[PDB]
Amino acid sequence: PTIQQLVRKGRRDKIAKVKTAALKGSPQRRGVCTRVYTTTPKKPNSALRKVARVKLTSQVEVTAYIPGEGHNLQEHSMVLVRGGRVKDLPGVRYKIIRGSLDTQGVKNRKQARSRYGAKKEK
Amino acid sequence: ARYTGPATRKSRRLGVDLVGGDQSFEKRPYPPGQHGRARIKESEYRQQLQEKQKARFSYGVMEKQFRRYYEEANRQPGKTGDNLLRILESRLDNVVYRAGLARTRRMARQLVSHGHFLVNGVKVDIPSYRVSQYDIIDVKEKSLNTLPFQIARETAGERPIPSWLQVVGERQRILVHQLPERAQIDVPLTEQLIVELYSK
Amino acid sequence: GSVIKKRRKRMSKKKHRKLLRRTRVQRRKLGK
Amino acid sequence: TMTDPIADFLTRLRNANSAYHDEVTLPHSKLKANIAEILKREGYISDYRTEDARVGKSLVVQLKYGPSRERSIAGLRRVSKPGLRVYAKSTNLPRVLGGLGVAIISTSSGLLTDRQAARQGVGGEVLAYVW
Amino acid sequence: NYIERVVSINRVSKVVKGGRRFSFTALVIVGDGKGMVGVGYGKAKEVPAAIAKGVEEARKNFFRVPLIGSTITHPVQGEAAAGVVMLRPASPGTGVIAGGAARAVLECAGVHDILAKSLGSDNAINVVHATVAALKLLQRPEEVAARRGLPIEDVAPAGMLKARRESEALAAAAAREGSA
RNA sequence: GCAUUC
RNA sequence: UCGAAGGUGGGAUCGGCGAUUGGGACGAAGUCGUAACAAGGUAGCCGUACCGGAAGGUGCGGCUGGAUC
RNA sequence: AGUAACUGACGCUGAGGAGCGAAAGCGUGGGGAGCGAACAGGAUUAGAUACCCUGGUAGUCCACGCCGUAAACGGUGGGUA
RNA sequence: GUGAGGGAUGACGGCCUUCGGGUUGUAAACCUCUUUCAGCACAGACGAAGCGCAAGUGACGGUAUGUGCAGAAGAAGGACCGGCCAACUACGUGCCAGCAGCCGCGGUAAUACGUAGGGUCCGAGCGUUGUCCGGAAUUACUGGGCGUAAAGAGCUCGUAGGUGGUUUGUCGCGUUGUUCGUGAAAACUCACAGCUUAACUGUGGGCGUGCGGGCGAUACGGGCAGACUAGAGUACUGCAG
RNA sequence: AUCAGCUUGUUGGUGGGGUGAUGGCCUACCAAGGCGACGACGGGUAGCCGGCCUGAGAGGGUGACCGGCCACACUGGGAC
Ligand SMILES: [Mg+2]
Ligand SMILES: [Mg+2]
Ligand SMILES: [Mg+2]
Ligand SMILES: [Mg+2]
Ligand SMILES: [Mg+2]
Ligand SMILES: [Mg+2]
Ligand SMILES: [Mg+2]
Ligand SMILES: [Mg+2]
Ligand SMILES: [Mg+2]
Ligand SMILES: [Mg+2]
Ligand SMILES: [Mg+2]
Ligand SMILES: [Mg+2]
Ligand SMILES: [Mg+2]
Ligand SMILES: [Mg+2]
Ligand SMILES: [Mg+2]
Ligand SMILES: [Mg+2]
Ligand SMILES: [Mg+2]
Ligand SMILES: [Mg+2]
Ligand SMILES: [Mg+2]
Ligand SMILES: [Mg+2]
Ligand SMILES: [Mg+2]
Ligand SMILES: [Mg+2]
Ligand SMILES: [Mg+2]
Ligand SMILES: [Mg+2]
Ligand SMILES: [Mg+2]
Ligand SMILES: [Mg+2]
Ligand SMILES: [Mg+2]
Ligand SMILES: [Mg+2]
Ligand SMILES: [Mg+2]
Ligand SMILES: [Mg+2]
Ligand SMILES: [Mg+2]
Ligand SMILES: [Mg+2]
Ligand SMILES: [Mg+2]
Ligand SMILES: [Mg+2]
Ligand SMILES: [Mg+2]
Ligand SMILES: [Mg+2]
Repeated sequence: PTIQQLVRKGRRDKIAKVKTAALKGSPQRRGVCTRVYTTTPKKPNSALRKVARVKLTSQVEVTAYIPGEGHNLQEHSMVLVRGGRVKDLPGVRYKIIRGSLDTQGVKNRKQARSRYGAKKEK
Repeated sequence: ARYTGPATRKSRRLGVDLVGGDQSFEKRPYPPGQHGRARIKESEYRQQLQEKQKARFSYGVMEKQFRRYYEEANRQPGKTGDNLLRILESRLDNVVYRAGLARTRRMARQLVSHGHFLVNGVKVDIPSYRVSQYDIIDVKEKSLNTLPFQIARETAGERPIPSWLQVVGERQRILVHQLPERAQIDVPLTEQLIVELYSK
Repeated sequence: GSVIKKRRKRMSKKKHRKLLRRTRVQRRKLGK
Repeated sequence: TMTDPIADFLTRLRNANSAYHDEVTLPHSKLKANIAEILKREGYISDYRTEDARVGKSLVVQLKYGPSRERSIAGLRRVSKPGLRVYAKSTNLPRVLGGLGVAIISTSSGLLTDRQAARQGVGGEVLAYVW
Repeated sequence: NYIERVVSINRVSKVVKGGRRFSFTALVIVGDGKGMVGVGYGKAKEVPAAIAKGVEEARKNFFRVPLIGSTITHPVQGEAAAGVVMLRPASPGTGVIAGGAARAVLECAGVHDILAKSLGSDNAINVVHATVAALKLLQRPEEVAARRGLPIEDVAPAGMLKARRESEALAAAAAREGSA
């Protein structure tokens, strides 16, 4: 565009879609889970994926993935939710932190331990 | 912190002498581990990275402190590679090694850290202390007769002493007439790759 | 360009016009 | 309509230089004359003269091509232009091809090149780049 | 001694009734590090034969880079096949600040200090071509002086004359040490 | 003339 | 006299829920056709109008981003 | 286009705005040969709300309004060198 | 800081294997050497040309810091290892359990899953999530586009606005030079000094792009007063549709 | 602008009042003005700055500490 046009209207930057809106600008949000249930991934992949439906202190209902090989969680469990996109799942945007609040660290972990809330063996 | 693990495996990975007296390197000049023989795909990043590793694991400087050295060198008016090398050369543990009172840069660090040297009459136990023009470095009385230092007195000759350094006395007194220019510095490294690494 | 691009728009428009046909009287009664 | 006679002058020069024309005819203006004078002194053109036409004067610029037909002008750019006019302080004068080209700066002292302007410590309007 | 960089290996394929007939292409840059560089594109049924054909085509297309010192003369912008490369001269010590494809051209050209940015297509083949186009737009101050009819002190910046002088001194130094 | 699907 | 809070009144405006209802997106191996891509078996598409379970059909004007000659 | 008789930069473009704007469609009043959405039959087909055939109403035409869309295409804004 | 020097054809044990061995690895064991920082003793501040001049007065504080003693003595973890992107093999489940930032890895031979050995990058930290800038020339002033990729209004006329041919004089508004005032300190940056070094701190320049006042220039833009006919319009004589 | 008109102490004048001081600051009368696509009047959000973070720069984001202004002090009003 001509300079006159720029002077008249200007440049308008692309608006940024606010990601991870349900955290309300927090790094993590505490939540109580209503359902725990397995879910199917998108067509090329096939698995039973452990997922919880979590009511956050932000007053938003969210679906959260449960990372790790084995979980303790059931209804009314208190979990800490962080951001985390699981490509396979269609609507899932948040992951539950292992090792925080009611969620136990996954048993027999020896590598990547800090990401799964397992203490070092003595 | 310091790196206190095996010293040979570092020179072996980098393919160059760091201590320079190491028989186990010349016996096995290939990288360490099970796969140390195997063919490694070439990449410009690995070359740049390994020149940086040669610098910092020669002088014994952690990555945090080394990156501060880079920024100062780049800020300084000279060419960045020369400034970086002569800054690391200004380190007191390095000056002690270049003077000959130590066998290895590791030994030089321990001596300086344990409190055996004085600079312009004041005790300094900071290995990263950067000497300046006309600094005088001396040995405290207690450590002069100290058995490894006695060894150091009569073991003169291991390496040559650079022109900017000078040992003038049997007291093992070190004088610094100036900071070393790139020509004066003699190090098995291509400094231009480290400048490029930090420009990434 | 490819007629594919036109065909996508065609369908959306056609379905909208058909929706407007079916709801014409409803839209009048609910707009009053 | 005609809106920038100097841009027209530069493009007539550029197009003839591409076509390897020996001469360029222009409608005369005193500002075009002074620019042509600078181009002669800096060695980008061979010569220029003022002729008469039916209604006004004409500028004739003779282009300079070296042995083996090699263009003496590599590039010609209109910098200040109507509306978006460009002015430079004497300390911010533009460099053209790292200094191997010329910037033509209009000054209260007259038309000058970036070199002259910087020596005299004067700024002005940046008319064109030549390299 | 010739420095040879293989920039890209691309596995291409024709189709036939029996299936896909695969081939390999290699973009190879060859230079001496003294301001000669050539670019060769080789294609064959196997990777080593493709590289070998690339080397030969590069040597056929050697050209000379105007180098004031260990740096290019002046900033330049080369455009080719949607590829746009900006080259800017740098002070000594800066290093080759360039992207992958442009780095291979400039390292084999022996440029030690340069700033290079790619601003168009990211296709390695066309980035290399754009980089060559930029290097061909570089002009020597001697050639500017002659084409203008002016002396050298009149067409060039004093600081570029200075850097010229010192670089000539180092060439003389290497000639003294080498002939001694 | 007619000839849908995988 | 001015005057906070309070009372009364008719509107503005921003949302939440709502029997019922509209379309949209996605989902595994469901049902019905086969409209488009080859002249896709009636060249396709654009605007508009009427019609038909559905794709879509037909009229009028337009386009080639239409094959064969 | 020719002639330069005349004026003496009066030029260019134009946010908004105004006007014009194929065909279909809409309102009122005329007209209606041919053609022809819808609508009937016939044929084809598994079906045939189609293509093909026989008919056929709005419309196509006129007067005065409205509507303001088209692959309204050179898929290419206007002025000047 | 968690140690340093020496130390073999190279132990045990662990893990691969072409059963040759090869890795861990000079690593370890061992043999000497120095006790920084922690520990146990004994000295012990500056901050106070202060305050009261009555002669006493330091919260921090018996702290910081000196001088002795004992002995390697008390002191390493985290992530990653398909490509980007540095670092590969074996075993265990075989589209499962699971991984993942993107592309994508798991279907009884996986360098991508889990574990182990080995390796790499960082280190009293290492990773993850959230947030902003960068890469992104991907709102493009510097620095992009609109025949077919997203993009020329269906076509005109014209309002505000934007823009302006040749030439003389003048103003000095834009522009440009110079000087003065101001642009607090801190920050930033250059130098130099003080803390054992550094972080940090202090001193002196610069920076503070700006704005205001005085004075200078008049090429270019603009204002003002003129001139000109090549643009634009009119007249006259022909002409095609 | 998916916010186009808003304003009647409102715009201006004179005589009084008021204040430390100028002024519709207040008041009586008189004139019919004033502000708006160089976005008036609305709606949403927000203390501002020296600076900070990022960036080749231009720019983008931001205003914790430290330093300067402003605003408020359970909520609303008032004066002494
Ligand atoms: Mg540290
Ligand atoms: Mg691109
Ligand atoms: Mg079927
Ligand atoms: Mg409902
Ligand atoms: Mg079909
Ligand atoms: Mg068809
Ligand atoms: Mg058919
Ligand atoms: Mg078709
Ligand atoms: Mg029909
Ligand atoms: Mg038709
Ligand atoms: Mg107009
Ligand atoms: Mg318009
Ligand atoms: Mg009609
Ligand atoms: Mg009707
Ligand atoms: Mg009618
Ligand atoms: Mg009628
Ligand atoms: Mg019919
Ligand atoms: Mg009309
Ligand atoms: Mg349209
Ligand atoms: Mg048409
Ligand atoms: Mg169009
Ligand atoms: Mg045009
Ligand atoms: Mg790698
Ligand atoms: Mg940007
Ligand atoms: Mg981003
Ligand atoms: Mg683009
Ligand atoms: Mg265009
Ligand atoms: Mg398009
Ligand atoms: Mg058009
Ligand atoms: Mg106008
Ligand atoms: Mg003009
Ligand atoms: Mg004007
Ligand atoms: Mg300041
Ligand atoms: Mg009064
Ligand atoms: Mg607030
Ligand atoms: Mg940038």
